Amino acid sequence: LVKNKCVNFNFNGLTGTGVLTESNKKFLPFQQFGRDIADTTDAVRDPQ
Amino acid sequence: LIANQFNSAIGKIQDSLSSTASALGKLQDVVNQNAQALNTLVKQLSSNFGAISSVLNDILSRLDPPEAEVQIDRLITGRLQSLQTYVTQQLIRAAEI
Ligand SMILES: *[C@@H]1O[C@H](CO)[C@@H](O[C@@H]2O[C@H](CO)[C@@H](O[C@@H]3O[C@H](CO[C@H]4O[C@H](CO)[C@@H](O)[C@H](O)[C@@H]4O)[C@@H](O)[C@H](O)[C@@H]3O)[C@H](O)[C@H]2NC(C)=O)[C@H](O)[C@H]1NC(C)=O
Ligand SMILES: *[C@@H]1O[C@H](CO)[C@@H](O[C@@H]2O[C@H](CO)[C@@H](O)[C@H](O)[C@H]2NC(C)=O)[C@H](O)[C@H]1NC(C)=O
Repeated sequence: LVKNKCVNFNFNGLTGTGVLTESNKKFLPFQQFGRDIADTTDAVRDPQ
Repeated sequence: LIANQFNSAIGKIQDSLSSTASALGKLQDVVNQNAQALNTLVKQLSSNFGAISSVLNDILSRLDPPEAEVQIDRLITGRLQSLQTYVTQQLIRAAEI
């Protein structure tokens, strides 16, 4: 994974385009995604 | 005497605005209405409108080109009527303002 550049990313079929940055969202285990109001992923967990 | 009454009146205006917050309901209502309209406009994106899924990349990634158009047409009609509703209500509210 390359960070801080626009990329087309595909995490477990969840696809999209955007800038991936290191995050301070302290979400507890067995949680994978985040969500905004429009219910589109805002943060994600690296599978590997 | 008139100068003293005027000064006291100004002081009372200052105290009234400092204490009572509800004085600016007329402006706060406009701000709330615009924020509410945009909130509903955004929330409309999470609706299927009949399609298999409300996110467009899942439809594009799952189904073949000859079949995607039914689901995409459903989403496009739904989102288009949502955007027209927003625009019309904004036009009316702007006329009032
Ligand atoms: C029209 O209405 C005005 C008020 O709406 C009247 O002005 C008031 O008139 C009197 C005397 O000028 C005062 O009202 C009361 O006065 C007593 C005693 O006065 C003493 O204490 C005050 C306050 O320290 C002082 O300013 C005076 O010089 C005296 O030493 C006070 O105990 C009361 O609290 C109350 O103030 C006011 O001084 C005065 N008001 C203002 C804003 O100047 C005016 O008299 C009315 N016109 C007529 C023709 O009656
Ligand atoms: C395959 O995935 C596994 C996932 O466990 C990798 O094993 C470790 O994973 C942890 C966190 O998931 C990381 O420390 C490293 O990715 C792995 N550990 C070490 C010491 O490298 C495993 O590495 C992956 N396969 C390859 C070839 O990297």
